[PDB]
Amino acid sequence: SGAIYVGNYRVVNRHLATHNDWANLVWEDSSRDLLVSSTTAQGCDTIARCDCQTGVYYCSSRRKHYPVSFSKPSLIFVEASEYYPARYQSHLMLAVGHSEPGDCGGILRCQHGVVGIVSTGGNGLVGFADVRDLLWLDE
Ligand SMILES: COc1ccc(Cl)cc1CC(=O)N1CCC[C@H](C(N)=O)C1
Ligand SMILES: [Zn+2]
Repeated sequence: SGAIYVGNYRVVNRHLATHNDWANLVWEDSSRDLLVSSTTAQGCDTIARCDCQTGVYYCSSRRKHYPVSFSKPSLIFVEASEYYPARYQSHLMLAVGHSEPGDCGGILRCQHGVVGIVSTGGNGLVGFADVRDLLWLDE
């Protein structure tokens, strides 16, 4: 579990969304695993606008923060599950590090702010869904 709160928006994993997230829907995308909904209060998370390839992420299964090197956003094959069948997920970044299914929602950060959230993992690797291209979140 985990979400990003910026201004009047809430950013969550599409497969972990609630009934209140769908009733106050702004934008959704299956191939990215993302969902955005509206909120009454004003959030204070700073979203980064950069080309960084190193940062720090939170891992709830270990209760630790870990520094990692990661790849550029691209299409990567994701195996079948109970939420989505076998497909290619777009805007995905990979890193070497520990990960478990309950860790989806953990925030990735750099010196400029928020980069993305935990989405995929396994075999000793970890995947992050990028949010730096969505300029409408700041306006
Ligand atoms: C961080 O999640 C994991 C970590 C380790 C392992 Cl063995 C497995 C997982 C779970 C995982 O990758 N998915 C199941 C939920 C939907 C995800 C998606 N974005 O399509 C894919
Ligand atoms: Zn940066």
